[PDB]
Amino acid sequence: LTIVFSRFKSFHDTAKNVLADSQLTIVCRRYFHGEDPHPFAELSGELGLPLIEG
Amino acid sequence: DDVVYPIEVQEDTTFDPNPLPWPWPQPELPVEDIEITVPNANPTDNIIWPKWTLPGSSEKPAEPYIPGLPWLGAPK
Repeated sequence: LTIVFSRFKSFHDTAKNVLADSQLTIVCRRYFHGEDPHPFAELSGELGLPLIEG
Repeated sequence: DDVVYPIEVQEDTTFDPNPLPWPWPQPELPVEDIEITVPNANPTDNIIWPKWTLPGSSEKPAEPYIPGLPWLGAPK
């Protein structure tokens, strides 16, 4: 649990101390059609069906 | 050529996983001790790093595997 605050800071300057105190990594990936799976796809439960169909 | 010595299991040490806490309390499992004597472990002028080939379990795992999910079946 933490406080995130800004009055027109950059998002980098906003996250910087929170990420360092919490020991967290911000990660980004570009979704490339054809080669990547959909970014929000995941499986669930006993039989391992997709969590959201379609 | 690299020298190979066979090491043979002779007692059945199979046990039921299901009564056990996780991870298994190895001080109270059934155990066989195997001794092998090598007459000349290293004839050479150089250090030798030994290699071992070890047999895994002959009994089928407790749960099937689903690609894309962690396999929770290890304890049983």
